[PDB]
Amino acid sequence: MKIIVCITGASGVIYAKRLLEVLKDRAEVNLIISNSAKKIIKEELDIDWKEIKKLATDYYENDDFFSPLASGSNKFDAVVVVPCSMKTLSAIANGYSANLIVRVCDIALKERRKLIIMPREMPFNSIHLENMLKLSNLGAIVMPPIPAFYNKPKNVNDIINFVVGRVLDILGIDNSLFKRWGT
Amino acid sequence: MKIIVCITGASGVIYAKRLLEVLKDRAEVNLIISNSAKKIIKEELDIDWKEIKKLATDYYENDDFFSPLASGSNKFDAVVVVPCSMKTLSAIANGYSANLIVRVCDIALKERRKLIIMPREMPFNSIHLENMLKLSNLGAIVMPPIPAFYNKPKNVNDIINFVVGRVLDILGIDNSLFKRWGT
Amino acid sequence: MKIIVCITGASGVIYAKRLLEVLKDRAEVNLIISNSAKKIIKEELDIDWKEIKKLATDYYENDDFFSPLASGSNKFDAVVVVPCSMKTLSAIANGYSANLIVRVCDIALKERRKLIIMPREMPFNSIHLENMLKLSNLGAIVMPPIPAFYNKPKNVNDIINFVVGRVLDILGIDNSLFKRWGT
Amino acid sequence: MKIIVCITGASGVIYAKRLLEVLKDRAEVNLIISNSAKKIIKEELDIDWKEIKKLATDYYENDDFFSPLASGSNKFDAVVVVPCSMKTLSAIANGYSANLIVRVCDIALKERRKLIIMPREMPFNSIHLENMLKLSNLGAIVMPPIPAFYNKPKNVNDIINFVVGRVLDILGIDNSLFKRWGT
Amino acid sequence: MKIIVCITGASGVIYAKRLLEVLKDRAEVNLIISNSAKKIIKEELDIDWKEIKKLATDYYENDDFFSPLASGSNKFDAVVVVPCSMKTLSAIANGYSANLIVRVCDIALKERRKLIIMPREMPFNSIHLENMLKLSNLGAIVMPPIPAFYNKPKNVNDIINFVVGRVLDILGIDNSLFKRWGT
Amino acid sequence: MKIIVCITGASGVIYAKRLLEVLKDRAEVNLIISNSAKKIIKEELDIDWKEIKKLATDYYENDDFFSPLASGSNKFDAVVVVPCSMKTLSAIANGYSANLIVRVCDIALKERRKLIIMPREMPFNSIHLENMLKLSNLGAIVMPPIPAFYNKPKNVNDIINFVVGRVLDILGIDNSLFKRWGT
Amino acid sequence: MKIIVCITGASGVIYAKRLLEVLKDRAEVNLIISNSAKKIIKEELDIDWKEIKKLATDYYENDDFFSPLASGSNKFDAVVVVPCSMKTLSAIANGYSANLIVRVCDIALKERRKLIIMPREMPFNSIHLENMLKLSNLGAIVMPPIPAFYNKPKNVNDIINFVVGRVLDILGIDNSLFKRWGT
Amino acid sequence: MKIIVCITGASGVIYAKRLLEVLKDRAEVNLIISNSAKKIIKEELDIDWKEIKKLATDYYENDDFFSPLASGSNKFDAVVVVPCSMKTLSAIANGYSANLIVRVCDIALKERRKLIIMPREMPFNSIHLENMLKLSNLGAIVMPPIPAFYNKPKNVNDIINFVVGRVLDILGIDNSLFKRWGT
Amino acid sequence: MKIIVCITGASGVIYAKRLLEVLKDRAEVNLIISNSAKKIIKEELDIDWKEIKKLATDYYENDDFFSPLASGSNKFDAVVVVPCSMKTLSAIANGYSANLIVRVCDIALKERRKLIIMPREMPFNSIHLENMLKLSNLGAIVMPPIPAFYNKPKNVNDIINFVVGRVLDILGIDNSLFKRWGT
Ligand SMILES: Cc1cc2nc3c(=O)[nH]c(=O)nc-3n(C[C@H](O)[C@H](O)[C@H](O)COP(=O)(O)O)c2cc1C
Ligand SMILES: Cc1cc2nc3c(=O)[nH]c(=O)nc-3n(C[C@H](O)[C@H](O)[C@H](O)COP(=O)(O)O)c2cc1C
Ligand SMILES: Cc1cc2nc3c(=O)[nH]c(=O)nc-3n(C[C@H](O)[C@H](O)[C@H](O)COP(=O)(O)O)c2cc1C
Ligand SMILES: Cc1cc2nc3c(=O)[nH]c(=O)nc-3n(C[C@H](O)[C@H](O)[C@H](O)COP(=O)(O)O)c2cc1C
Ligand SMILES: Cc1cc2nc3c(=O)[nH]c(=O)nc-3n(C[C@H](O)[C@H](O)[C@H](O)COP(=O)(O)O)c2cc1C
Ligand SMILES: Cc1cc2nc3c(=O)[nH]c(=O)nc-3n(C[C@H](O)[C@H](O)[C@H](O)COP(=O)(O)O)c2cc1C
Ligand SMILES: Cc1cc2nc3c(=O)[nH]c(=O)nc-3n(C[C@H](O)[C@H](O)[C@H](O)COP(=O)(O)O)c2cc1C
Ligand SMILES: Cc1cc2nc3c(=O)[nH]c(=O)nc-3n(C[C@H](O)[C@H](O)[C@H](O)COP(=O)(O)O)c2cc1C
Ligand SMILES: Cc1cc2nc3c(=O)[nH]c(=O)nc-3n(C[C@H](O)[C@H](O)[C@H](O)COP(=O)(O)O)c2cc1C
Repeated sequence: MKIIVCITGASGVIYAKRLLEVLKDRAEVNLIISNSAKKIIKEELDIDWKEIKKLATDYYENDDFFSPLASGSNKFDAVVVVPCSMKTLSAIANGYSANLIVRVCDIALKERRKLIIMPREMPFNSIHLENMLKLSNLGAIVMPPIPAFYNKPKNVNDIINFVVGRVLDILGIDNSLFKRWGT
Repeated sequence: MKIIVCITGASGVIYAKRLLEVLKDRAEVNLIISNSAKKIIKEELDIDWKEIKKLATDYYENDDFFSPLASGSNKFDAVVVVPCSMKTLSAIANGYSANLIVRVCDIALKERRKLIIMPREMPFNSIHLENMLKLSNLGAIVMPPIPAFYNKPKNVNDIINFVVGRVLDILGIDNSLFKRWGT
Repeated sequence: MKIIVCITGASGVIYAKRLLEVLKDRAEVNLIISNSAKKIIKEELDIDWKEIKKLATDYYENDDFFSPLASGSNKFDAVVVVPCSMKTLSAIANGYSANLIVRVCDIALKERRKLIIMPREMPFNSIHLENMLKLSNLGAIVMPPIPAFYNKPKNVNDIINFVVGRVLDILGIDNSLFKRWGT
Repeated sequence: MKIIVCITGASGVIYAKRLLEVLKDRAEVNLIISNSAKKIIKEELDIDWKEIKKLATDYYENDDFFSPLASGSNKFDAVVVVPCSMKTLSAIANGYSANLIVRVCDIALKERRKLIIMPREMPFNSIHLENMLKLSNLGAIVMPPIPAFYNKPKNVNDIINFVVGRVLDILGIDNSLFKRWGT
Repeated sequence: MKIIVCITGASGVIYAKRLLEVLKDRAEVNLIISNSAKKIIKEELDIDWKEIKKLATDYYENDDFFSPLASGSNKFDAVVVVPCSMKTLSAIANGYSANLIVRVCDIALKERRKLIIMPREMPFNSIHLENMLKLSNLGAIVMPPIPAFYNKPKNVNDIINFVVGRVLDILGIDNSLFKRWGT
Repeated sequence: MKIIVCITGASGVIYAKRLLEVLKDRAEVNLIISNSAKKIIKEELDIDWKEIKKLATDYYENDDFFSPLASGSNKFDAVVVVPCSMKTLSAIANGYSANLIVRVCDIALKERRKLIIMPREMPFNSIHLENMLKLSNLGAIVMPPIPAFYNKPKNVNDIINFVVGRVLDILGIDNSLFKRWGT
Repeated sequence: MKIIVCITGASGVIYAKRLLEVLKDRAEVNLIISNSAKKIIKEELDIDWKEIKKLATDYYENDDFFSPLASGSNKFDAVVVVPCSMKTLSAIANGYSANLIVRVCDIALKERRKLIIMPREMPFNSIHLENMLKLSNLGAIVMPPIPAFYNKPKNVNDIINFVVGRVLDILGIDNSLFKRWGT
Repeated sequence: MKIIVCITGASGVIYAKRLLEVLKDRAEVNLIISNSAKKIIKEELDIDWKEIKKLATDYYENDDFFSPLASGSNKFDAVVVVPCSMKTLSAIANGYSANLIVRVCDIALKERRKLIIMPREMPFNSIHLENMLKLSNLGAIVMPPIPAFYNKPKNVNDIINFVVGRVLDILGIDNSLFKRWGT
Repeated sequence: MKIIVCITGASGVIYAKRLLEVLKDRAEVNLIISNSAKKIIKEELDIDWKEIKKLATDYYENDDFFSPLASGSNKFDAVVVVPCSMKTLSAIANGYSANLIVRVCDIALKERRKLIIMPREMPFNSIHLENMLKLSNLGAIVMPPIPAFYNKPKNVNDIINFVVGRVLDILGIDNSLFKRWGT
């Protein structure tokens, strides 16, 4: 399974870090990190962004349009935008593929490949909601990171693993990352 | 400030508990708890629902339409639906005021009083998103509990206090519940 | 009163200069100037852009996302985009917060803070008009600089002071910058 | 070139006066002045409205439906509504041809003749914007008088000549009324 | 508090009379009465319309566009159209400010001032309902005079005072004009 | 059968004259003639408008809102607007009942009585077509006078009788005014 | 000027006959006649359809897709569908180019050439009106044959010449076929 | 894999010929050729249409509704309409299953089977674009034959093989028909 | 004839090269090449981008907003975006004039000058199709490079000359670049 993981400049890049490590030995992972996300990884995770780069089977710069990912002639199974900034949510919904992340999302939509986006914002305004609705109407899986608590998390890590486990659920990847509802 | 806190049957009732206690001595709080939320409080917080009832200046049953809240002739400043189930999100968006919670939301909209809803679901489908968009277009503040991490939470409690602090921000209530972006 | 003044690359930056000086001692003013507007200030006002920078209580670069303004956790009262380019009008209407100006407009909309935009173009096409209509429908005050003449302006300065006085009117700031209709 | 100039009751009738005199010897000009505009000409230009009447090759009263203009069987090249009141903008957008001005605009639309409207209002509300969008979508040129300043106006007259020069530009009439962008 | 009371030609002008007298010493009231409403006041209240004129701090004729109210440069707090004819409901919804009443409603919408309309008709058709929906979507308070009976009215006067008390409620004016729901 | 015949200022008032005389002894006919139609009757039929007035069982001035027709409490079976000007088509579609004709059309729609309109214009623009579509969607019978020729008309009179016969067909009135398709 | 005249199966083919003869020596006319129109020409004009065929510079069968007209690579100035059946109005509006007539209309729309349609039906339903509105919105000239009477027609021929003269007006062809409004 | 290949009357039937031969020994292919496409195969490929018929595992006439394909009770995996005429694009988008091709497309949509359409036209008008948008919104893969050149085609054959290879890509059929982007 | 040729980063820049050379001595050509297109010219045409620069009467950098083209006060006859990337298609449709190419397209739309766009993508998704539909609805000529084969191309060059000949057709430029349908 070939999964494109796209990190954009919004709070909660810890979700992307955890997803990348639970995917390490279970899927071919291509990684793209926007310039804004590089600064957020540094600020929120107190590690340099290149530390995230090594958890993927391949990495491409967000401005490297000569990447093989930038064409529908090349194939992949799924895209995960985690977290998804409001800027990138807008670009995906309107087709403004000015970087590699939005280009591979636009490719996923035209080639009918699975597209998961995790918009992180609070509150949402009507522009965010309409951009999400449009993409959901086109078959994208709109999945803002909204933890539940029926698994009774004991720490931050339990919350992160719930969100990531649900992402793997949507990807069709079996996991036991969280205590499910039936316990 | 008179605030109506409405707890519906969705995961994350811990947000409602924390909001009620930080509001205890700062606002007149009226509380409504749906039957489904009573079971979720018991399951997720391992306390009986009547323990939540005592944190409010007033309580009304979700089926008590003779409550003073059930009429626009009586006044309040804000409604907070936390967490907001998809069922109640649907009812508010379509005006199906079959219980007291949806009735006071419908009152808030016709009387132009502040309405905050916190829909808790993951992923969202297009029905959820359109119901949220409609309500946001009418002036409701659509605020799913989506924690950020730039405050670097050290525990579950730091995550809950971020979400609740943002709710107080929207209510216009000064608080220091979380480390803000400028630190 | 904390007002964010955003200057974008469209003709009529003299409006922004006049607004900044009548606001100098009456409000806490944060200023953002886009790169395009820096060139227009130089071309139309024959002064370097840093001369405008000093009229504000604070300045932030349009690419400084680490500015405190870039988060809803921090507070302000109003945003004024003067003048508003068609590019920035598009970005605000579609949520493409790729710079600090659009990000604080998007924040204003989600946090329900006052947003004033002054699109400067002639003629308008249907894309401009639909972008303005959408934002007006969301509660933004869409205010292209369209001077009136019932005050009988004697010079360019009287025209600029009419437009700026109307902006202060919308902000709720008492002023006598122009001869009102009742004279 | 036969141009219908329609003056309605909104501020800025000086634009109509200047347009009429630069058109004097370059086009066959038919003029209509609404009753409200007659009062505004008097108040803003301190001249009687009949002084404007003499600058046209023909004049018709706004209630003279027996005018030849009131039928599509008769021909013209363009209509200019300057300035355009919000009332007349509404009437044109909804087809309420209760006077000669709106009737010749409705004729222009059905006969596919050029229609220019210059709505003068500040701010615009959503009703104005939707009425303009509808007309722009039908091929009308929606042109609120929004002066630019890259020509560095030295006086009110330079501002008026910029707006009027742009109107002549849209009409296809060569002019040197303003210093263009390339200088 | 400066309130514009606008009486249009629909049945139920008794509501406007009662509102004007309960507002007499509690707000600065400007009054406009349409020609049709003058005849309805005479027919339904068996008093000459000038008897209503004296209950206001100021009066303006519906055709007096030189009134200070006819410009956004002048300020007011709220407009109440009571009762609102279907003709005037249409004009407000479509922006056809052909008289002073609709002009001050259009001003209220562009200046974001409170607008209350009380359309009186039975039944409503789809044109009425869409005109009301549009205005409600723009933030107007659409308030047809629909008395309730939980206050157990003993006479016509109790019904009129309920409707008027609710109008004062929306205006933010404290009153005891009716027995509220909580009794 | 009580039929309201409304003549508005558009070409083809001969249709209204012929309809009124074929209805003379077969239905109770109430007649309203707009001021514009009075001039068109004079110009196109070379007879004074009062000659048309005598063919009806009752006549009311277009500004006589005290007419019994102006209330839904009074009853009628059908309204025929023949011919229908574009101005009146607009007013009916938008609910702008500023005269008795549009008021009785609006009454017909709310009371669910039969409404026939015969818009006379050529070509139609998109505003006309949308106004007709809206009214047709509400159940009005939109019937521009478009003669057919399968009856092989020998003179103008045969064309007028075809159009009028079709109107009687829609009214449910048996007639032999034209040679039907089956001959 | 190269004009495509398309006759479809609706009443009023006399309009097409008259248009073809007034165009004989003033434009290059290509003619297409549908099978249904061939029967209507015979029934309504009591002449064989081949009599109409000779009035054109070229004729093509409605099923001859190898005609040069059937490609946008070949050029023409205008299409006139007279009369336009409801079936063909539907096909044009929905793009169902199953014959040569609809194909050249679809070509006219993609190549931005003038398209005139004359739908003949009475009354219209909402399907007709929406099909006309869509085409008018795309720039087609929607022109049902609706004669006026201000020219005071003395016979059927005067009515036919009014309609045809208006068609030539829209085509930009000078004519004196009817007494215009200014007489 | 059972694939229905449908050839309609538009230029570029060479794409259908090439697709049929690369599919010969890799899938069960059912073929339908419209009458118009039979003429285009003859004109553009200078071979009789029956030469194309032999490349399929089964053939059915476009009017043979007794074909097993004409019912959803029978199964297939994918439909490819190559090339897709504007007429057939319209019929599919509107559900006008008047032949076997459109019927199996309508079946594919109701049974949720893969539907690929390749509309061939240049330019497109708004009717084409809306018909494509509607079908794309329903899950059809809208794929006009638009060759790329990053594979550096050396001849017409390289262009045809790129388009066909992309079709096989969408079908999930591995192929090396073109030099992919990563070379 | 002044034509703006805009090359954006999509496959098929050979179309732009061929169009520029057939336009060399027949029109005043202004050229803009985006940074992405510069790389694609190098990769697909194996020539440096400056080789394309010399075929135009003028060249401007895509970031040179001080170019005379960047203002509506300066005039041109037509814009051709060939090829049009999905990113630039999005920007034009939404008005995001962040570079000179989109700015001159936005100018073309407001000044009602001819705009031709040639989006190159396969397949299209619903975002592409809606962006094209919107622009086509505004009067842009949406012309993806979709070659036909009725001219029986013998080589790649014949395909390129068909597409370019059709572009000249839309521009109103006589050419014999391809064998037309009538041969
Ligand atoms: C510390 C920080 C946190 C941010 N958090 C968010 C966020 O949570 N949601 C959001 O939409 N934007 C957020 N932003 C702003 C975005 O980073 C900004 O819009 C940026 O342009 C996104 O670009 P990208 O999608 O290419 O990463 C944040 C910015 C900073 C500096
Ligand atoms: C343990 C549990 C957790 C649930 N969590 C959610 C949830 O997170 N979001 C949601 O929409 N519904 C959730 N539901 C289902 C809702 O409770 C259900 O739709 C209910 O009818 C809501 O009614 P109420 O809004 O009146 O409380 C949950 C149900 C259970 C038993
Ligand atoms: C001298 C000059 C004047 C301009 N005037 C306008 C204008 O009046 N309206 C507009 O929409 N764009 C105008 N532009 C183009 C914008 O500056 C351009 O779209 C830019 O990208 C806007 O970016 P910004 O909003 O970040 O400032 C002008 C450009 C120049 C060089
Ligand atoms: C002094 C004065 C200035 C006005 N200015 C405007 C204006 O700038 N914009 C506007 O929409 N209406 C304005 N109005 C109100 C309009 O004149 C009013 O709506 C009138 O009915 C327009 O009618 P008309 O379009 O037939 O001229 C103004 C009125 C007055 C008395
Ligand atoms: C006695 C009487 C009662 C009326 N009642 C109503 C009414 O209740 N609702 C309504 O929409 N129109 C009613 N009308 C008709 C309106 O007065 C008419 O449409 C008028 O043009 C409204 O104009 P205005 O809004 O400027 O007052 C009534 C008319 C009369 C004579
Ligand atoms: C001689 C003459 C003929 C007219 N013919 C038409 C017409 O055929 N269609 C139309 O919409 N307006 C026509 N008009 C204009 C209308 O009369 C005008 O819009 C008027 O305001 C209609 O008002 P009413 O509907 O109250 O009669 C004509 C005007 C004149 C003077
Ligand atoms: C005598 C006769 C008259 C007709 N008149 C009309 C008409 O006036 N309007 C219409 O829409 N259809 C009319 N029809 C039906 C159309 O001819 C029918 O829908 C036909 O399929 C149109 O096909 P065409 O557009 O290819 O000519 C008439 C049919 C007949 C036999
Ligand atoms: C030589 C020729 C080429 C054609 N090319 C096209 C084309 O490229 N696109 C199109 O929409 N129609 C084209 N047509 C017209 C269609 O064949 C026509 O609309 C036909 O009815 C389609 O029917 P079908 O889809 O059942 O094959 C062409 C016609 C001919 C004769
Ligand atoms: C080799 C190559 C080929 C590309 N082909 C296309 C294409 O055919 N269609 C498309 O939409 N984008 C294509 N792209 C991606 C665009 O270049 C990218 O979205 C870019 O940002 C467009 O920017 P521009 O419009 O300013 O040139 C291609 C990229 C590369 C590297």
